[PDB]
Amino acid sequence: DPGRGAPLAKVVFRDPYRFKKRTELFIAAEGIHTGQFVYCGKKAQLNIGNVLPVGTMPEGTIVCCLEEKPGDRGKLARASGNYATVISHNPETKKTRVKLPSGSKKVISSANRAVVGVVAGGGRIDKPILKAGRAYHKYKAKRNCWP
Amino acid sequence: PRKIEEIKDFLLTARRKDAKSVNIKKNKDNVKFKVRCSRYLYTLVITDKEKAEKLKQSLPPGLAVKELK
Amino acid sequence: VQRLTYRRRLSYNTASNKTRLSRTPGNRIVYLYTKKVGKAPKSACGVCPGRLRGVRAVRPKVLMRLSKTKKHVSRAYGGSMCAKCVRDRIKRAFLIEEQKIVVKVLKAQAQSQK
Amino acid sequence: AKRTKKVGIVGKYGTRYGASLRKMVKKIEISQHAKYTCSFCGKTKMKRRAVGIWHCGSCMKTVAGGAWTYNTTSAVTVKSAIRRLKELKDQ
Amino acid sequence: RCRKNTLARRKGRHMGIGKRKGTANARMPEKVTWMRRMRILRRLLRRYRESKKIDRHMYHSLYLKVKGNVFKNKRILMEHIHKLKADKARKKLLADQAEARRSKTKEARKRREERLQAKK
RNA sequence: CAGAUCUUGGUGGUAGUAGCAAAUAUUCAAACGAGAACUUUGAAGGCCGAAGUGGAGAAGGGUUCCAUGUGAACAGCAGUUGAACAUGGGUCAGUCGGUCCUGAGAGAUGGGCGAGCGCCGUUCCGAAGGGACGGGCGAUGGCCUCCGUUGCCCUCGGCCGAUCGAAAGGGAGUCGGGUUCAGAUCCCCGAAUCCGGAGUGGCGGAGAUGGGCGCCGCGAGGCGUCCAGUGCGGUAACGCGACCGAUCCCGGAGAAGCCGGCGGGAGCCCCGGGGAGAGUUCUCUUUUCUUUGUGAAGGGCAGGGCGCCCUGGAAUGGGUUCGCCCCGAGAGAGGGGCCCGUGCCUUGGAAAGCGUCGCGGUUCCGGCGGCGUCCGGUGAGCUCUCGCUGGCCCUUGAAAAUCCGGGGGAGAGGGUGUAAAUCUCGCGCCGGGCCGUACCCAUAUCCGCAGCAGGUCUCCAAGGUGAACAGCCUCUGGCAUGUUGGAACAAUGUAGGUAAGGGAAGUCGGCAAGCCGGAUCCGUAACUUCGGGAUAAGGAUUGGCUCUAAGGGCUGGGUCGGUCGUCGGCCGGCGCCUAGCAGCCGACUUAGAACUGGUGCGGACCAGGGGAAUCCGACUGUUUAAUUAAAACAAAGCAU
Ligand SMILES: [Zn+2]
Repeated sequence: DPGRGAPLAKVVFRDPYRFKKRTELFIAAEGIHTGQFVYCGKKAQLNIGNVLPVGTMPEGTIVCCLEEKPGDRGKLARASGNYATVISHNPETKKTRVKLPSGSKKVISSANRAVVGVVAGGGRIDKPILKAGRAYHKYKAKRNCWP
Repeated sequence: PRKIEEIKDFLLTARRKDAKSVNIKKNKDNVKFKVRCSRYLYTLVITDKEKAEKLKQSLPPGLAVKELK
Repeated sequence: VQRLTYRRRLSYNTASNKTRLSRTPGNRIVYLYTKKVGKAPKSACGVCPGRLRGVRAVRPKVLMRLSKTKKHVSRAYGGSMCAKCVRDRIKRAFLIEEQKIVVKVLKAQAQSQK
Repeated sequence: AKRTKKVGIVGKYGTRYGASLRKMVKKIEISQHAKYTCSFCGKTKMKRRAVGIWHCGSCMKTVAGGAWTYNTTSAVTVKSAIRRLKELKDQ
Repeated sequence: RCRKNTLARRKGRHMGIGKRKGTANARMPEKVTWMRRMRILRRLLRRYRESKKIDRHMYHSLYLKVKGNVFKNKRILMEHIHKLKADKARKKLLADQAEARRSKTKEARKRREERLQAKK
């Protein structure tokens, strides 16, 4: 997806109340490869690139593309290779604490979903761009504000 | 145009109620029949001079014109 | 010696202006404007790179003309699941399709026996 | 080798950009270009396609791995723990 | 006036060192001079393999060797075959003479002992 | 009114003065004419020299286009000419574009805001669909058979945004010959094609024609009853001429960058022969020069491409490219299938075109005839196109209209001579509105106050030397030296050159011009981020003419006897192209040698002066359009 070092993934689902094929663009976790069965919901077991709501995943499980508030379809920790860690639930008041990529610990509402595993494309900023032009071509593909 | 490679066609392609004219031109050695129809110039190559006179009379109506050469 | 001209009124070497030359009976080399050569279909599988054999390759709107035998292959799933897939995915369908239904039978057995 | 003593791939840059920048790049323009072995076939035909996406040559399977390497060692240890956490979640 | 010149350029005139301005590559490139040589030492190489003067195994090694230009024209390949193929033969004649004698007396050893075990 | 650098109008001296100098160049004769340095024809000498002083277009101009005529005015001299002036004439489309589609964006209703013209906003706080198959009923119509048709209802439908936005993107199908003072894919002649209609079926062919049983009849065959038939071939890729089908779902085409390599095809060039016409023949030249074809759409076949199938299973690993690459996830090897087919033959097509030689129409015919449009070969050549395969990205390189294939089976159809359907199979009929269409496209028709050395988007792209679209000369084509001529040859200029001896002594400063300047063969330092420095520096050679050596393609295998028409198909018998030889063609190249020249030889043109240090900026890049091109800004890197 131009203007992003985290390549997406065209997942194909099935509408269970009509008849057609629905497609999405998940941020692709790392390890995901085509022809793979990605699950989605509350009773889908732990494995990489498989969304399940924080609260039904054990303490210490690394997630990405974590939602802020239930239903906004992914907002936190979704850059090119970042990951939010779950820390410790609180099965009363139904809350959870995540350690976002910056380091600030958040008291996130539970029941909001997050695809497991780090985001593919990691380790991007380890190559010196080395050129004036190579930075130019990078910022031309995004909001046009380079020099 | 269309190439036609026998005789029986040349009548079924020239007995039609819409056909317009027949051109029987004497190329240097073969013969060329060209019946003009509404969509094609149905050309028959026959290489026998002593067979064109057989096919000159046998045209469906008396119409043997207009020929050139 | 060549003194040629675009015969139409467009004079910019764009994509819909490519040309080929020819030699008219009056012995005059003149342009002729060529219709672009389209590409034959691909597989509906999506994971095979080659094109279809059997399906005539021509621009889209020309397909209003050709007979149905020129636009597909008598094979089931013809002209949409590639001829490599006709050798692969139509293979790979049955082998995937029959057996997976057969496994459902096996699991309907071991579960029901108990 | 014999053509160049201590540059390698980054000899296509000449006397520019300095020394230490080119040394740091020489370890990245070797990882990314070189062909890995696709785990689904064993045929060393897994070549980087764009940033963070990899393509095979014979299986025709794209794998979303690291940005200059088939896997970043954190992404492997994350795959590690999630396996271990899967038994504890289900005893 | 241009033909009379070109019929002299073919022979060697007007083409010394005083009539060259282009680089040695420009007059006749190195990529082409190599390229046309691989298509001659490969073509000859596979006109021999099917003609059965060399065999599968030799056609491989000669294929890698010519790729590292240890053979620089056709004659020195036509000859370097006449050295290998010839000394391969003499080794065979001293190989199919060694085992023919070695075993004949070995089964003739096996026969002479069997005519012993019958006659006690 | 004397004035105000006064307002408007007018006229002088300057002054018959400055000036009519950017890009080589004109001359002789003739014609109309009152008149000729300039107009027109002819002869000669020159240039633009295919990145054009050529042949066409888009913006823009708007009648400048073409013809007849004029000598007021303008064309900075003149003019018999014009881009001027006065009359007339000219722009022909189903297929060339516009219209259709969406792109960055623009925009209205719903909503919100606003004293207010209105504004924000584009799925966003909206009852946003006006359409369809079938079915039940009422109801006409025309042979109220049957179907075309109509109103109510039952069903079905996602509303995912009205509209606008490209004469270069997407977007079906037209080519050849001729024709006028100006138009020609537009007109005439001749060949084709797309779309739409087909309604009572305009006609053929296809789905459609079986089997058993019982009768009789020798049989040919016919007599009757059941039940079938919405097509066949190939193991396979797939093929055949059509071969029912909806709501719904899936996918494909439309539909993707830049660069490098290689190969196929074609146009141009080149070489060798035949012809037809030509310039030279003072002497030589089987002579040098022009010319030597076949459209669209079908049909057949060469030629490229395949990540298509089948047999079999490979390490004493192979095959294979310029580089690669691929292989038990099935190599080589044999057989087949598909796609592209711009190429060759053929229908069009010799009738036409073209080159010559000859008649008729004394005249305005687009007339009549003889001959020909033949046979070859090379290529790292150039241009255009097609197809493989790599490289580069922290760049991954357009949307929609439209058209298509697949799945699924709601429905239709007839009961044994015929149906319903043809993702039209071959034909046949009818229709294709509307607007643009001349010309210039630039040292003259455009913008700069003009016939201004400025500026303004593209296609076509010959011969020679040469690395080359460099520079220079020539052919097809074009022109009169760019708003004038004549006579001389002073100074000062402007633009070019050379100069004895010294060589920066000149000057703020080697400012300017001057040396070096290509290529082959030798040789190459301090420094260094080990890549560079480097064409470092510094040497030698270069002409002609005659030779030498080396670097390649295509073809090959026997007397003998009978049969078949020592020559050949066959047999049997032999040969064993057995070391690899023999014959025919074929392109430019590289190294060496002899001889010769007033030692000249990258002989015009094109083509670097070097070395040792200091300061500054890392570099490539950018800027003060019209005085500052830098040490200024940017920049990757570092860090808050
Ligand atoms: Zn693989």
